[PDB]
Amino acid sequence: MLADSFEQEASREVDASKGLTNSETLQVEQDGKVRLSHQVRHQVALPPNYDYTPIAEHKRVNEARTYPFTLDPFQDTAISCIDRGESVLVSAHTSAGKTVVAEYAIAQSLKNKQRVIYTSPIKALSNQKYRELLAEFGDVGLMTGDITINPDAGCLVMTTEILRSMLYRGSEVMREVAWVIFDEVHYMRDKERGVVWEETIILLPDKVRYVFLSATIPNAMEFAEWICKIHSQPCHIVYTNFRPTPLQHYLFPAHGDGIYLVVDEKSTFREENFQKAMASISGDIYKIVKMIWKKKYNPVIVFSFSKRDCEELALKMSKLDFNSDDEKEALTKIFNNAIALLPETDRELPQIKHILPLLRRGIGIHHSGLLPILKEVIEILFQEGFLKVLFATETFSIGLNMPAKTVVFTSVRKWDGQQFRWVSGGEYIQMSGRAGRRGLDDRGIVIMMIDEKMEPQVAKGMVKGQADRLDSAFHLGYNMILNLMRVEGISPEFMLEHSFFQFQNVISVPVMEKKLAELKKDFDGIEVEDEENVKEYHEIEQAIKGYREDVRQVVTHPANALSFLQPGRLVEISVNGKDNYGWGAVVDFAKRINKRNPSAVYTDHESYIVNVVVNTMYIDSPVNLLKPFNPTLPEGIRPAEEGEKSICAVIPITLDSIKSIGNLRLYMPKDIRASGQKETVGKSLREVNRRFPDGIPVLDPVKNMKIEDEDFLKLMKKIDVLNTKLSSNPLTNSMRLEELYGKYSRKHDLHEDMKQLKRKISESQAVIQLDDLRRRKRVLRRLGFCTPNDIIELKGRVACEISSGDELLLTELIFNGNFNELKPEQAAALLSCFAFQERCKEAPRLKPELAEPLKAMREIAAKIAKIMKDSKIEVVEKDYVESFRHELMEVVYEWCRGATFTQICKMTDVYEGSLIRMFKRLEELVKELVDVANTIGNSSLKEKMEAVLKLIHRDIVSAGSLYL
RNA sequence: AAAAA
Ligand SMILES: Nc1ncnc2c1ncn2[C@@H]1O[C@H](COP(=O)(O)OP(=O)(O)O)[C@@H](O)[C@H]1O
Repeated sequence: MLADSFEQEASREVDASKGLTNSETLQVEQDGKVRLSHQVRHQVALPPNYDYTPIAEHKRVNEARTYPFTLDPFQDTAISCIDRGESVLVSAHTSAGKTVVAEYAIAQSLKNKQRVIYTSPIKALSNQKYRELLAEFGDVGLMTGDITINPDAGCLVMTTEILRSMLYRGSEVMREVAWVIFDEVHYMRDKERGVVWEETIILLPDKVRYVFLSATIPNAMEFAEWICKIHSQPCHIVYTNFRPTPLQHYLFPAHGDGIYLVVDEKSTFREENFQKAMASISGDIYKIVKMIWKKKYNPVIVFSFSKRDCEELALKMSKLDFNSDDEKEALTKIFNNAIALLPETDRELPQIKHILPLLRRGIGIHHSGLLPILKEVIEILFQEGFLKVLFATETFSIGLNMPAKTVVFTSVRKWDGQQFRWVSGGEYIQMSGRAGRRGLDDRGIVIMMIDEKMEPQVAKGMVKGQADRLDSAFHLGYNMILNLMRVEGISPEFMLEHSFFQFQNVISVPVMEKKLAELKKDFDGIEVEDEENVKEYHEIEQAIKGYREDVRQVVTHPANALSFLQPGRLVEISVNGKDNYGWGAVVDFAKRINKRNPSAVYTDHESYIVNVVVNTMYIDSPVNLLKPFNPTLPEGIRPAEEGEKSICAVIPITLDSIKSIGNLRLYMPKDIRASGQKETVGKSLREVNRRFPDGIPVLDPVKNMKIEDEDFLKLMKKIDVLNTKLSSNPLTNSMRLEELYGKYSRKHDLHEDMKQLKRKISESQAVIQLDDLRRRKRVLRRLGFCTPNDIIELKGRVACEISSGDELLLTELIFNGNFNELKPEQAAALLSCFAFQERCKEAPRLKPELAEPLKAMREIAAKIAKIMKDSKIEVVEKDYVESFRHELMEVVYEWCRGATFTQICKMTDVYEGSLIRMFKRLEELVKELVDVANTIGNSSLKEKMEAVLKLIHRDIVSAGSLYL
C-alpha cells in the first residue's frame, strides 16, 4: 500500500545565455537572469499496519554529516529517510547529487559502529568510488575480482557479483551490515547481467536497509512496492527531473554551415528552427571542433559507434594543437609518472608510444581497446583539463566525474547488432547527461550531427522522449539453482516467488482484466449485426484469402518465379505485407551468399534477392542508407502516403515481398542507376498505370507459368468452388453489405482480442518461469549435479564455486579428468576458451598439443548440449559447442612459455585492452579452479592450477591500477 | 557494432 504522496516545486535563476546562437535562447527576467523550475515527487510503500509518520514533518536533531552547500529538497527528503532508518530509492539525473545521499548513509553507519556496503555495476566505477570515499572517510575497503583491500573496513566498496557470492556463502559480514547502497540500480534491466541485482537483493536479510540510486525512471513506485513486499519494510521513492547545468540541444545538418537550436533549456521544442534545419539538408567534425575550441566551449567529447572511428577522427585532428607548452609540461609528467609504474619492459609498448604525441596536442582517445593504464591516465588528464577534445566510445558517459562542457554525437542512428536504427528517447536522455560540469559551466551544449530529412514527431520522440522503464530481466542459471538447493533456509521456487519479474507480472493482472472488461462491453455495444448469415460470408472470404496466399507462396517460389523475373518485369511489391510499394520493375536478381556467417540458413523465398525500381518511395526517405543485397530496410524508408511527394529508388527485396507478377515488361536501362536513368523507368511506370487504368495484367499461374502440379490444381479449384458459393449468397448482391461486413468484422476482432487476452491472464496466474525451472532441474539431475530429490551432490557443490566460466562444462571436464595429463601451459590454453567471448578473425590451425585437448572438450560440450536439447531447452547444439572461443589458445600458450606481450600482440588482431581483460578473467577462473581442487582433495590438480597462475600473472598482465 | 562481471 502507498501513502505520503506529494509533489514539490523548486525554482532558481540562472545567468542568461545565447549559446551558439545570435539571440537570447530564453526570454530574460528583470534581474538579467533566467528562471528555471523543476519537480520533486515523493511517495512511500508501507507494510500492513505499519505506524508511519509523514516524512516532511521529520526534524533531524543530529546530522551524521554536514555539507558546504544548501541541500536540494530531493536530497533533504532522502536524507530524512535514512536518518529515520527507512529504505529509499532515489531517482535523478547523473549530475543531480545522489552521492550526497549515499555519503550520509555511510557517515551514519560509521558513527553507529555499523558496517555498510557500497556496490557498483563496473570495476572501473568501483575503483573510482573507493578512491573518492577513502579520501572522505578513511575506514574504507575495496572488494573486486581483481583487487582486495582492507576487508575489515567499516565501509566496503565492492561489485555486485562479489556481494552475490558473499550472500550464498553466508559470511559473517552481513551479520554486522546495517545499510547496503546500490549505485545505478537501473542496470537490473540488463538482458544478460540484470538478474545479478535481483538475485542479490532478494538474498539480503530483512534486517538490512537499502539506498537505491537510479537514473530517472517512470516506474520507480513499482520497484519500491516490491522491496516493501519481499522485505517487509517501508521503502520511499524520491524522484526529480532536476538538471544542475541547463542544457541546450542543437542539430547540425551534414555538409552545411548551419547549426540549429531545436530544444532549449525549458525543454521547449523549437518547431521553426527544426524546419529550417531539415530544409538545409542535401570535415564536419573538424569544422565543429574548431568552432567549439574557438567559442571556448571545451572540453568536448565526440562519441563514435566503433573503436576504429575514434582513432581515425583522432588522426584527423593531430593537425590542430590546443595546449600551451606549459600545459604540455605538467601533462607529460603525469603521463610518465603513470607509465613508470609499469614494468620496465612495458614502458616502451607501441600503444603507449603512439598515444603520447596526441595527448600533448590535447587530443584524447577512450575505448575498451586501450591498455588499462592508458585508460585511467587519459581519464585523469581529462579531469585536469589538459585534453580539450576526447574521441570516446559510448561508455564514457557512464564514468563518474568525466563531464564535459560540450557533447557531440556523430550520427542520429546506431547499430545495435541487428538494425541500423534511430537513437531512442531513453537512450538520448542518458546521452544528454554527459554535458555540463556542475560548478564550472553556465550551460551544457549537446550537438547531434544529422544527415537525413527526419520527421518532426520522430525527432521529438528522440530529443524529447520519455525515460525507459525499469523492467525485470530475470532468468534462471544453473549456478543459481544449485546454490538455492544447497542453502538451507531457501529454495529455487522461493527465488521465483520473490523476483521483481513475478511481481510485475502480478501487478498487470488487474490492468489486463480492466482492459478485457472494456473489450466485452465494446463487443456487446455492437450487440448483434443485422444477419448471422453474414458469418458464412465472412468465413468464405477468409478461406479464400488463405487459399489465395498459398497460391502466392507457390507462384513466388524460386522454382517458378525466377524464370519469369526478366529485367523490366512488372512486379507488385509489398514488403512484410505492411508496405505496399505498388507496381515496380525488376532490375535483376541474384542468389544470396552469406559470407560473414556460413552456417546461416535462408528460406527458399529468402534465398534470392531481387533488385526493384519503385517510384512510390517517400521523398524524404534515407535512401543513402540501404546496402546492396540487404533486404532489411532501415526505419524511415517507407512508401509515400496520402499527400506526400514520391521519388524513384532501387530497393533490395526477397521473393516474399512480391505480391504478384505482371504479364508485361517495360524497358530496363542496362545503365544501372546513373544520373537520371531510373527516373525514366518511373516514367514508364506512370505510363503503364495509364495504359491499364482498371488494373495491371497478372500472369496466369496455369496458362502462362505452366504450374500444373496435382496439388496446385486441387488448390486452384478449392478457390473456384468458393468463388461461386460466395456469389450465390443473398449478401453479395444485397445492399448495405459494406456496412454489415464492417460491423461484423469488428465484432470478430473484438472476439479475438478478448480470447488472446484471456490466455494472457490465465498464464499469468502461475508463478513465473516454473516450466523452465523444471527443465533445468532435469539437466542437473541427469548430469548428476544433484539427486532426483534435489539434494546437492559433490559435482553441484563444485559447480557452485565456479562463477567466471560455464559451471556445467567446467565441472564435467574436471571430473572426467581432462586436466590430468596436461602441462600448465596446456591447461591455460584450454581454459582461455572459458574466459573469452568476443569473436574475431579465424586463427591458424592448432598444432597437436593444443588441438587435441580442444577436441576432447568439445565432445563433453556436445554431450551436455544434447542433454539440454532432450530436456526441451531452446538451444542450438552446435552453437553451444562453439560458444567457447579458441581463437586465443595459441596466444595464451606462448604467453605461458615466456613470450613477450609485444610478441603475442602480433599473433592476433585483438586489441591490447581486450587481451589483458581476458587474462584477468582467466586468472579469476583459475583462482576458482583452485578453491575447487581444495574441496575435492585433488592435490594433483591444485598444484597444476597454482602453476598456471604463476605463468599467467606477470608483466603487463599483473600490473596494478593507477588509482589505488 | 559497442559495452560488460
Ligand atoms: N545541493 C547542492 N548544491 C551544490 N552542489 C552540489 C549539491 N549537491 C551536490 N553538489 C555537487 O555536485 C557534484 C555532483 O554530485 P554527485 O553526487 O557526485 O553526482 P551524482 O548525482 O552522480 O552522485 C558534486 O561534486 C557535489 O559536490
